[PDB]
Amino acid sequence: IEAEAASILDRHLAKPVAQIRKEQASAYASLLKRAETAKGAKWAEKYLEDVKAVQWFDASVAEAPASGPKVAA
Amino acid sequence: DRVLSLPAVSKNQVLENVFHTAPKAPVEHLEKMVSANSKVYDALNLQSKRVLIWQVKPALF
Amino acid sequence: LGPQMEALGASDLLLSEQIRVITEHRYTPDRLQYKEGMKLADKIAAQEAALKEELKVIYGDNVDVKHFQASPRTPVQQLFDSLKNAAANKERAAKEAAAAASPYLAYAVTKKQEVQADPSNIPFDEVLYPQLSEELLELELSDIREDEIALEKA
Amino acid sequence: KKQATENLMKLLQAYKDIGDAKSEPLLKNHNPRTFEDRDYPVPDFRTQNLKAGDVPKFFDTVISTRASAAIASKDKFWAGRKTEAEAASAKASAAFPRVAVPEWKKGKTVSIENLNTVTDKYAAALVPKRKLALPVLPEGVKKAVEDFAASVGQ
Repeated sequence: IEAEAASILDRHLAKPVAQIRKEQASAYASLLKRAETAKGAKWAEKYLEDVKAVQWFDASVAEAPASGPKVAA
Repeated sequence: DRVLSLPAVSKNQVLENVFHTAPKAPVEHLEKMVSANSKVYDALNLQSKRVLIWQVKPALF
Repeated sequence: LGPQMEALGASDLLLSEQIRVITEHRYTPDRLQYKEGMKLADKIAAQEAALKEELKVIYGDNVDVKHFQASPRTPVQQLFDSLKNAAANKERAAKEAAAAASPYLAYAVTKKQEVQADPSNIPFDEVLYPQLSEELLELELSDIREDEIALEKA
Repeated sequence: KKQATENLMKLLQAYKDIGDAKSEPLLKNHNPRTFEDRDYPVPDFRTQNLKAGDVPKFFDTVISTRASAAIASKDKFWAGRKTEAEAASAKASAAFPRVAVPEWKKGKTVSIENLNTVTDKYAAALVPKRKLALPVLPEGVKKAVEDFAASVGQ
């Protein structure tokens, strides 16, 4: 895994930044519509529920970054 | 044939051999490293709104 | 003489558009020096866009680039065009540092303006490289001297 | 790539050293007029059997031959200058300052007090190495001379 990640990174560090952001936005958007065209499957609702939970994590960190995410305490 | 006593190299060919490359601006090193260090600020500061510290070292709660 | 009745810098047209009517007059399109003269009119029109853009930030959009191509502004007039926009420059930087995305970028748009609004930081090529700006003067003084030897021989 | 950039920066130091030892002008060797031969035997068109429309095409190929032979003589200067500086590039110092980047340790974070002193190093090279001390009149002395004229009534 160390050798795969060092091989994936060095292939990615040789790209210009405009290529990277649109290679990844193409791969992110293609993988959303594979979960959105999946009609009512339990894995597809759980997929898009976890995309909503990642966006909660990014939003809860933006509210207090020295604290982290907000847990119920 | 007075034109054959003029310098044969044009005024154009002087201005393209003296000004061959468009020179590098003084400010293009600032505004290109600053926009790249603004991504070093974002990911790696602890006061940024998008830090990677909760994505790479998840907190023990 | 026609177009050559007035000097190269002393018409009402811009210098790049005057080189075109001198070259169309002295030479036919067959010639080598018609081709080298219309190419020179592109190198001068390139310098008139770079002078329009440099002075667009001060004198507006109707900059009248003919006046500053013929007689460029002195180091004292570059100063007094710095100072006559500095109040709207220090207030634009303060309105941009307030709405910058992060306190790294907010310091970076004030530190850049703290250097750019000081008129002592304007790079004068004649102050920086004195031997270069005298030799860029003797590129046009030697182009004229070759036209003056051609008239002393005639 | 770091070694290619250190080789190029050592080469451009070798170009600057052996061009300042020879004390040559800056624009002299980039000007292809200075490699032109003015004492060339200048072919006479009255001995070349030209017809009516043929003389301006004769003049163009005497000029463009003599201009190509001045450009190709400039190329022979720089190709001989390159091997002179590449020889001294191999015996050089290679003590260059490094690019100011913000200090980032392995698992640590980046302080904004180090991102800002890096940005100070970018905006301290925006000042020119030799500058006109163009004085702004401060308001501390522009009012001490304005009201001194207003106490007299101007």
